[PDB]
Amino acid sequence: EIPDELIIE
Amino acid sequence: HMVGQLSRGAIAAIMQKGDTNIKPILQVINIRPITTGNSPPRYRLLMSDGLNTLSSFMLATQLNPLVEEEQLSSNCVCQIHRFIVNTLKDGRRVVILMELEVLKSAEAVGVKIGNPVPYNE
Repeated sequence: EIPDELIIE
Repeated sequence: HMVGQLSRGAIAAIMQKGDTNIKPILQVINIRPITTGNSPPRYRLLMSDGLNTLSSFMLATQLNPLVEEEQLSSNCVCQIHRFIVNTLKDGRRVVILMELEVLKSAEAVGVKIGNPVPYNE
């Protein structure tokens, strides 16, 4: 649900 | 009673109480790479405690060999020995798996255990 671009921040 | 092998309620405990002392036993439902640039690959997991699934698990990169050598894969059952929670600016929480042990391989388990439903964060 959390997109890849946000999950690693 | 295969669901008796999983730490039912651990996902709620992590996401509601911030309990990081538990060493819960969870099932991997799916693993996929996260989009990355010029860096080590990163993996995200959909995990189950038997009652809920949660898609916001991320593997510490030190554990990447477990995925790449196919010991940690969909359907396996694993005990989480060390994890941390990180909260994003938007409020959603990520669970970073730092140490885990595979208790039963995907091939020995074979199926998704029980009927877990997505956790409502």
